Amino acid sequence: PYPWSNAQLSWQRTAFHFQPERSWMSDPDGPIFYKGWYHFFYQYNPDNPVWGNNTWGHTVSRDLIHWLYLPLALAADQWYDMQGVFSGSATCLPDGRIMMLYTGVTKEMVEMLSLAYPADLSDPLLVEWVKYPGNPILSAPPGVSPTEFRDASTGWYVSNGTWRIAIGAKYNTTGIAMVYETKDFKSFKLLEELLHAVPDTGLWECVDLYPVSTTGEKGLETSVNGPKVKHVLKASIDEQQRDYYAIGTYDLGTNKWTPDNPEEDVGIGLRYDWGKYYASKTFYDPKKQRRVVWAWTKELDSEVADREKGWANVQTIPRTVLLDQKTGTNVLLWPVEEVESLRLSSKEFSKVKAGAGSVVPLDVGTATQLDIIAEFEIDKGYNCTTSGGAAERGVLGPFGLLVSATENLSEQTPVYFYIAKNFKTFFCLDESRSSKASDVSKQVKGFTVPVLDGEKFTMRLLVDHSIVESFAQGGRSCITSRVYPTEAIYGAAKLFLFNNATGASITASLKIWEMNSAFIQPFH
Ligand SMILES: *[C@@H]1O[C@H](CO)[C@@H](O[C@@H]2O[C@H](CO)[C@@H](O[C@@H]3O[C@H](CO[C@H]4O[C@H](CO)[C@@H](O)[C@H](O)[C@@H]4O)[C@@H](O)[C@H](O[C@H]4O[C@H](CO)[C@@H](O)[C@H](O)[C@@H]4O)[C@@H]3O[C@H]3OC[C@@H](O)[C@H](O)[C@H]3O)[C@H](O)[C@H]2NC(C)=O)[C@H](O[C@@H]2O[C@@H](C)[C@@H](O)[C@@H](O)[C@@H]2O)[C@H]1NC(C)=O
Ligand SMILES: *[C@@H]1O[C@H](CO)[C@@H](O[C@@H]2O[C@H](CO)[C@@H](O[C@@H]3O[C@H](CO)[C@@H](O)[C@H](O)[C@@H]3O)[C@H](O)[C@H]2NC(C)=O)[C@H](O)[C@H]1NC(C)=O
Ligand SMILES: *[C@@H]1O[C@H](CO)[C@@H](O[C@@H]2O[C@H](CO)[C@@H](O)[C@H](O)[C@H]2NC(C)=O)[C@H](O[C@@H]2O[C@@H](C)[C@@H](O)[C@@H](O)[C@@H]2O)[C@H]1NC(C)=O
Ligand SMILES: *[C@@H]1O[C@H](CO)[C@@H](O)[C@H](O)[C@H]1NC(C)=O
Repeated sequence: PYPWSNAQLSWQRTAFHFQPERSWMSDPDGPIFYKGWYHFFYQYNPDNPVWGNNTWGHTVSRDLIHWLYLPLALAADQWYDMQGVFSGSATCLPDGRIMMLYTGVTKEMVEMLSLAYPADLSDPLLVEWVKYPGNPILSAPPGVSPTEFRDASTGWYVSNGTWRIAIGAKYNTTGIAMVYETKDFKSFKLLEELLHAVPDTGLWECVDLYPVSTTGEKGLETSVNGPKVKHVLKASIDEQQRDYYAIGTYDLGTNKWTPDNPEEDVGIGLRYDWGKYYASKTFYDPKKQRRVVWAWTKELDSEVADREKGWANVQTIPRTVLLDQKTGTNVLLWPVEEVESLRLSSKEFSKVKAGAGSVVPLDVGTATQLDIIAEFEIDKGYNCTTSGGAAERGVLGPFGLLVSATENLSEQTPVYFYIAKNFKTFFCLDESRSSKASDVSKQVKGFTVPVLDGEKFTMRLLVDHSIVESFAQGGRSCITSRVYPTEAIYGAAKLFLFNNATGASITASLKIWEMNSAFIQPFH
């Protein structure tokens, strides 16, 4: 139990990621774009920096970045949601109406579906929310447990005024996704056929079904379907606290989603992010024609420090979701372009040489608020999780960057590539020496990343105090993590380029931006 100072704890607050003024925040809830405003709702405990006397926090921004706090959107104030207003999604109807589906928990721990909608659709800010007088509207079916019946998705249109929503659950140890049909979002009929099911995954939380284009570079509206449209099916795997997705096709007639690769099905294949990243929700952004993904990153320190500091958990910068059209077998995740508006000044390091077993210092000034773009070339079974991280020297790795580092490397957070003997490229983040405090996460996170012919090794790092976001090969693989240095804070936080391979020297080019605050504040 490390004795944290006031200065160490205050440093942990992020400059440009979304978080409330104080207390606990988790799952993203019904994000929409409405009348010039980006709306974001979130799980919020008003009382303490722990999960959770669940209510829905509400915030708005013009550009998915400069957020403004609003009054609380939904409270635990009715018998059917007294134990919490759990997660949920918004469906926009063609007549301008917004239907917000959320899970309500009774004091008996029973979870039921309920409807909320704007009190006043003429208000762009959508401050006041009303609960549908006929709540609750849906309880668990026979197969599914009534204490584990949660997380309705955004609806997609079928015909004759019929919409479908997806609710994930389980049969025994089989993760499943049920589909309900509705015409008014007040009554639901359970379909006989499941959307999909995968053995040995456990409970599926926050399921998400959405179209991706196979030719365009735009996002698609959720109801879009056709011959050149693929569907991503995504579930949060509760037993793991990790998000998984797969690429396949969805048929409106059969109501079936089928994976393009069954060995990489939902829960047993790819992740959006290989670090701390959970309960991700997407929405369609009609202004820039994008699909944007939201997700929260839990604290990786002790609960004692959370209580001492007064708050817990951040949202990652929202990312775009596109199909990787170069591989055809993964998605590209990339921070929204508006994050670039935070860039202040840049410093370039052109063709820097790093020999085997070397550490090259990168003078950038302050290194706690950064956007780093780096390309790497090599001149002239492994597994990140079970590896020794940056200390495990191989012939062609590890090499890359050290962020959140002290002058003498007493604390360090490597983000690195490791090439292993066919050639597998690994992209990992090493938490093992991030902090001198023993009561934090000391894990090595990561996975393989595809590198195609001609491509350099590229990583983008978003550094923002106690959160690091990393992106390999344009976002084919991402790693989000939390760091809690005891010494590498304020002026003492430094940045290095390293190469710990035994038989390879690397050459790198970096552009490093200093990042401004997002100035997150209460709405005027
Ligand atoms: C690279 O190495 C890492 C580490 O070795 C691999 O990840 C590990 O993968 C194993 C399974 O291969 C996971 O084991 C499972 O552990 C669960 C409990 O986990 C708890 O304890 C952890 C401590 O180790 C802790 O970190 C967690 O927070 C958690 O509290 C078990 O419940 C689970 O059993 C149940 O599920 C299985 C099948 O899903 C089923 O049989 C039953 O329903 C069980 O109830 C499972 O236990 C297994 O391991 C022990 C064996 O004796 C059993 O037979 C197995 O069932 C492990 O959690 C995981 N560790 C991580 C991610 O840190 C990694 O594998 C890949 O990633 C994981 C997530 C998985 O998706 C694999 O399919 C991937 O291959 C390695 N990468 C590779 C091989 O590419
Ligand atoms: C490049 O790889 C080398 C070789 O592994 C790294 O040096 C090694 O660093 C590790 C971890 O710091 C040292 O291991 C020991 O870990 C325990 C923790 O349980 C610690 O208490 C011990 O004091 C010890 O540090 C190891 O001594 C050290 N080995 C050598 C030969 O120097 C090096 O740090 C890597 N470069 C990086 C990460 O930039
Ligand atoms: C989860 O596993 C259960 C236990 O293995 C399944 O029930 C078993 O089903 C067998 C063959 O269908 C049957 O001979 C066993 O008697 C029965 N065992 C028990 C303890 O009930 C169960 O399958 C469901 O329930 C049974 C009773 C049938 O109605 C099946 O058609 C059901 O699929 C599995 N549960 C689920 C929700 O799939
Ligand atoms: C919920 O609220 C009560 C009273 O407002 C509080 O005492 C309790 O500990 C809270 N639960 C939390 C913070 O998890």
